[PDB]
Amino acid sequence: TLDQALYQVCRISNANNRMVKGIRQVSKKLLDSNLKLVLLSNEIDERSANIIISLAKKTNIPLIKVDDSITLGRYAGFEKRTIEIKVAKCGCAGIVDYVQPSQGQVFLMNAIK
Amino acid sequence: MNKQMIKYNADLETTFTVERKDFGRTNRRCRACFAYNGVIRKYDLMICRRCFREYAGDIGFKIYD
Amino acid sequence: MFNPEASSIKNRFVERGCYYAEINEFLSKLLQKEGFSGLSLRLHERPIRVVIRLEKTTEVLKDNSVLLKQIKALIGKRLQEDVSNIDILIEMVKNKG
Amino acid sequence: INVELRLLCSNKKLLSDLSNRYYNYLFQNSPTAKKPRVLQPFICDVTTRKSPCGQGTATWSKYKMIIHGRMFALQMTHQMLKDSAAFLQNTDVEVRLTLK
Amino acid sequence: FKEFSYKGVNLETLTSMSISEFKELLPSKLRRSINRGFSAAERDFIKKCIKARSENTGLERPEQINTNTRNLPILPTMIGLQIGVYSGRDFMPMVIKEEMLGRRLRDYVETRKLCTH
Amino acid sequence: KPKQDIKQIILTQFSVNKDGECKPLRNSCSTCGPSVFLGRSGNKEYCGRCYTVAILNK
Amino acid sequence: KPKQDIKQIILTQFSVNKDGECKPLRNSCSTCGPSVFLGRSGNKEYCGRCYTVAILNK
Amino acid sequence: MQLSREDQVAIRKYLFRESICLVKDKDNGNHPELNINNKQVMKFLRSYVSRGLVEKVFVWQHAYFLLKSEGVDVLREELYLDETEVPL
Ligand SMILES: [Zn+2]
Ligand SMILES: [Zn+2]
Ligand SMILES: [Zn+2]
Repeated sequence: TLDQALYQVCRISNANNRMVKGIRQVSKKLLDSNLKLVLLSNEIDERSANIIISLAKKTNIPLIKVDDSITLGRYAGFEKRTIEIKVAKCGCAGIVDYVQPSQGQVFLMNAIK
Repeated sequence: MNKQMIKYNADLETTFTVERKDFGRTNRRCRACFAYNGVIRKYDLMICRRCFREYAGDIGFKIYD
Repeated sequence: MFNPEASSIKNRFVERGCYYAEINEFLSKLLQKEGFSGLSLRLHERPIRVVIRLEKTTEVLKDNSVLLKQIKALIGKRLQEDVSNIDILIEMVKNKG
Repeated sequence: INVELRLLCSNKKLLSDLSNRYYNYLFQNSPTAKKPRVLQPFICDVTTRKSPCGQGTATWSKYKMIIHGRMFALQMTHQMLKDSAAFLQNTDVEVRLTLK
Repeated sequence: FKEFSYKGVNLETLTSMSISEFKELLPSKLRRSINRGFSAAERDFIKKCIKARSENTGLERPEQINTNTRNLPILPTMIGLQIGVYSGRDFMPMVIKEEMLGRRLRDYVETRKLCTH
Repeated sequence: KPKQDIKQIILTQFSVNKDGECKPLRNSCSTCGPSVFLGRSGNKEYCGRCYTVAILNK
Repeated sequence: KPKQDIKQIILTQFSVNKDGECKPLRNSCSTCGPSVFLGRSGNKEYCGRCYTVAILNK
Repeated sequence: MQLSREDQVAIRKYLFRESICLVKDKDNGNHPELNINNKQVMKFLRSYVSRGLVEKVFVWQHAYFLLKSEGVDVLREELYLDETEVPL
C-alpha cells in the first residue's frame, strides 16, 4: 500500500534536512521550483486548496493528497509520547531530494506515472 | 586574535584603521590551570611555578646542583 | 659560544615531553579500570609508536577492539597527525607484584 | 666522501651506548676508524621558589635539563651511507646528517 | 583691555581654525594624541559640539553634552558649552571657558575625594 | 519597543488571469532583483533591501 | 490603467495586550485626526487625506 | 543551543563516521574538521552526554567525547542509516 511508501519517503527525507513543513514554505519552494510529491490534506479551506493546487500545477511537478492532516502529521514526524503516542497535525508538505534510494520512492513514482 | 580599531583624523571625516598589540596577562594563561600569575614564559613554556614543579620530572628537568 | 640551533632543539624536546604528560593523564583517566601501568611514545620518527602497559585486556580487545581505534583517533587528533601514521601495541604487564 | 653525523640526546647512558655501538661498527668495517667528538652540552635552566604561598623561609630550587651531543665525521662511499642509514632508527637519540 | 589669547592667537581666529591648524599650538603629548587620530566615540562628541554651537540662538542655554572621552584635549569648538565629564561614578558638569585650552578634560575633574582625617 | 502587526497569509503580491497565468500586482525593483516588490502610500513608493523611497511629483 | 492589489481583511492596523486592550500598531496623523494611521517604507513615512510623505534622516 | 538544522546533521554524521570527538573549551574559534563554532559543538554534545549516549573526559584544555556502544543504534535511528552501517 502507498501509505507505507510515503512513510519510507518521509522518514529518510527528514533525517537529512530535505522535508519541508507548512503551506508558506511549500509556496516559496513551488515558486523556487526545487521540490517533489507535494502532499495536500483534507480539512483546508477551498481558497487555500486553490492556492496549492494552482501553484503545484504551474510548477509542473507531481501532486498528491492524504485522507487527513493527522495522517500527514505522522509522516512529518510531529508525533510525541502521551505516557502510548499522539500525533500533532500538519497541513501541507513536500520533499527536496531523495538522499538514498528506496522501494517506496519507486512505487510512488509509478503511482504518479 | 589581532583585533582592529577605527580612528578619525583631525578633520573628524577621514578614517583609518590601527591594530591592537597583544600584550599583558590576557593571553598568557597557564596551559595546565588557566592561572594569570607566576607564569614561567622561558623556553616557550607557558606554565605557572606551582604546576611546573609537579610536571618538571615528566618534562625532563632535574636538580643536579 | 653561540648556536642558532640550540633554541630550536630545546623547544622541540620540551614540546614532546608536554604531549607525553597530557596523553598519560588521558589514558590514566580512561583506563584506571584496566590497571594502566605505563606508556611509551616515540614522537621523533613516523610512524608514531605507542606501547600501552595494562593489567587486564578484555575491554580494550572487546567488540573488534574499537577502543583501540578510538584511542588512535584521539591521539591523532590531539597531535594533529594522520591516523595512518600511528601504531598502538597493548602489553600485558608481567610480574605485577 | 665525507659525512658528519650528529647524535643528540638528553640522556647520557643511551648516547654512550649508541656511540660505542656505532664506533664498534666503524672499526669492524675498518675505514680508518676514530672516536666521536664530545660536544659542549646545551643546558636550559629555571629557578623558582618552593612554597605555593608566601609563608616560611623563602627557599629556591634550580632545575636544569642537559642535552648531550656527539659528532662523528667520517669517510664513506654513497652506497655505504645509504645502507648504513638503516642503523639510524628506533632510538631515543635524535639523529641528523650533513654532506658535501 | 585686550582680547583673550592662546599662544599668540586671538579667540576670533582660534574659533575659526581647523583641528589640524590648532595642533601646531598645543603641547607635545596633546599633539601626539591628535596625530594618532580620533576614536569613534570622540568623533561623535565633537560633531555634537559643532552641531550645538551652530543650533543655539537667543538667550536660552543649549542642553548638556555627556562624555567618557576623558583624555581628549579641549578644542576651540566647545567654548561656552556645558559638558558633563564622567568621573568613574557620575557626569560632573563644567563650562568650557577660554582659559582651559592646552589641557585635557581629565585635568578639571577629580576621580577621588580630598582627604581630611 | 513597539508591537508588530501581521497580515496573515501573503497572497496580495500577485494577480491571476482567466487563463490561470500569474503576474505581480505591485511593481518590482530594478536594482534589488525583480523578485523584490515595491510598496505604495500617498506620494511614496518604497523598497526592502535598500530602504529607498521614491517621492512622486503629484 | 494599472491593476489594484488587495490585502483582504484589514486587521494589521492594531495590536492586542494580554488584558484584551487594543492599540494601533502603525503611528497616527497629528493633522488628519488620530483615526488616520501612517505608513512606513525605507526613509518614508506617509499619510492618506493629505498625501504628505515625511523623509527620515537615517 | 543556537545551531541550524544543517549544522546539527553535520555533527551527527561526524560522530557516527568516527566514534570520537575532541573539543577545545573557552574558545570562539571554528572546529577544524566541521567549520562550526567550538562553544556550539560543546553545547550540542553536552545533550548526548546528558542522554547517556556519550562519555566525556576533561583533560587540561580539551574535552574528549567517546560514543558508547549503547547509543550507536540511537544515532543510527536518528540519522536513519541502513542497518549494515557501522563506525570506522
Ligand atoms: Zn598552573
Ligand atoms: Zn531596491
Ligand atoms: Zn495627514
